Amino acid sequence: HKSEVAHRFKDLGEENFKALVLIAFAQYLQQCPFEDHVKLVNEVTEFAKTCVADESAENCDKSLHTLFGDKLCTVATLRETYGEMADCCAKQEPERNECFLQHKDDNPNLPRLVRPEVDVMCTAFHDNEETFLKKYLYEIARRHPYFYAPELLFFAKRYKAAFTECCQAADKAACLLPKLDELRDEGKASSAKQRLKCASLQKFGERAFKAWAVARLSQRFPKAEFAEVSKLVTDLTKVHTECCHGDLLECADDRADLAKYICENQDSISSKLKECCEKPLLEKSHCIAEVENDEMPADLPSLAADFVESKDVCKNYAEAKDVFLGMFLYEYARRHPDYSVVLLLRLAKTYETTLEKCCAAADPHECYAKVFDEFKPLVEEPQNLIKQNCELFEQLGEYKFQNALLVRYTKKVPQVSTPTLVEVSRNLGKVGSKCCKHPEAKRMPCAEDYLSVVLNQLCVLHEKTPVSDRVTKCCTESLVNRRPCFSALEVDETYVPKEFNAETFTFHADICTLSEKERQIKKQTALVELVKHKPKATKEQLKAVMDDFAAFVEKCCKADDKETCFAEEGKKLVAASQAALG
Ligand SMILES: CCCCCCCCCCCCCCCCCC(=O)O
Ligand SMILES: CCCCCCCCCCCCCCCCCC(=O)O
Repeated sequence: HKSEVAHRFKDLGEENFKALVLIAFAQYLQQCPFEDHVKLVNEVTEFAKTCVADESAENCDKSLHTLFGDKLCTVATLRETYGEMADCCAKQEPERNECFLQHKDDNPNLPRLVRPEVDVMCTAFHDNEETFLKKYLYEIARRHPYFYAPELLFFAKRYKAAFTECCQAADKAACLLPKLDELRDEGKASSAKQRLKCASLQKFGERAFKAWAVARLSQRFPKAEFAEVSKLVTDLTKVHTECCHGDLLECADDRADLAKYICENQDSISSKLKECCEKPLLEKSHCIAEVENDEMPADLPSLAADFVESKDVCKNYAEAKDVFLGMFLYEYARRHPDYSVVLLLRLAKTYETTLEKCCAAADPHECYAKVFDEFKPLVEEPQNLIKQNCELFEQLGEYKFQNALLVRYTKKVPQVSTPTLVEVSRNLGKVGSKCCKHPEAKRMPCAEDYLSVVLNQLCVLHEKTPVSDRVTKCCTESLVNRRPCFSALEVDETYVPKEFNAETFTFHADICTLSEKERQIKKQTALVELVKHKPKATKEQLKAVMDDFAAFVEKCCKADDKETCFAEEGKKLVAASQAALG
């Protein structure tokens, strides 16, 4: 270990090394050419090979941070392409690195990546598969500077493993795309999740974050002892803090250590880690973070024993509140892998509130005795919402479900952009699709995972373009009662119907050719606009109107000559509805 580069190069391998060096140099230097970055990776790769041969060879001793920042500072243009950033090069050892991290422009101003055509992609991917994948890795990398390099490399393998399995099929497009979409979705969810966690950290402090991590890791490792859990919650919190900070090398080291640790005390944490701990250094932490819940001892007492019945609760509580409450989450969480973390945190905050009222009364034990009773309501609240919503999603398909939501929310916050109201109705509908397929045991957790990112995106958007104070209240409210805040939104009885506009409800024959996913966008955009014009409409007046419009295009799409029955039968419907809705 005389050489850091040689060790990582040897641990990682030439292939993964060249890839990670690329992703790393593309996250900083996100305005440089591909050919330019490729010249670096080759320089740095030949260098690391030198150190592998002779660990005492010039510079091989230097640390990765020094070697890395040293290479950056050699970029000829740097100053004219980046300016301010080039001033970092005047600083020393630790400041220099911190300087670069500061100028790491999150969300750059690069053109959307337009997905080529299945036939061109598949041809590019054969005529030179390496520079094809590397050229795209580079593309995605520069667009997501805070995306964890190793994980960004994990997707770039499923992408490669898709072009492999599809560009050889009869119907390549039928193969490729649906996976290229599952991936796009996945990578987008992953990125949103990471940004989400780094915000909760900053916005709500580590206390809140720790409370989250406890509940989460307790469900995951129900066999582990609270002391172990605490140990992990601590390491875990220090890892996130610095990965959030953006330092890849620092963050990478911290994650490797923690994985190495967890893998060591494997039998002390959980039985479902065998597989993950067999994998290489690169995919170990990632594997573990995704691991499945272990089975709970089954020989677990009652929470009421140590937390509601027994006396000295106030005694054990006052001694170290946070640790006592942390003991409650851990106890409750590992017994309920079927609950959502926020639901668990909601029970802990409630417990915390009672304890803070009873422990100060004449007869404490008599005050908090009925506590577990106050939990019932909080538990059934998300439970009922999930049942009623999945049952409905089963009657009407996804699309007709997405429509149901559309009407519901547009009526709550009519002030919202239609295109955005549609986007959210489609995303929420997917959540019902992905999640309702699960048994009642894994539903609430699923819902939380998905709704969380959606509700956040919703909020970051609203941040930029404020629309309703009510949405702001929920968005700025506590991260634990954020969703319930949205669930409590009410029909906007103050909204003033948007004046009619023929053009808005004017349909053409093109609606006949538009893809299913386009035919829907328009039927849906019209549905929103319709609810925005007559908000007091009923689920029956709307059902009727939607029905007329249904057969409307059927007897106009299948009709000899469209552009006519579309403008003829059209006025009829607009005029007919205008009245049947008055
Ligand atoms: C245009 C600027 C962005 C602002 C967007 C605001 C959109 C508001 C729509 C409200 C949809 C939130 C539903 C979340 C699920 C609530 C759960 C439930 O109904 O039980
Ligand atoms: C008072 C204003 C009257 C306006 C009359 C316009 C009538 C057209 C409304 C558009 C509604 C779109 C229906 C979308 C439902 C799609 C149903 C389906 O395809 O199964």
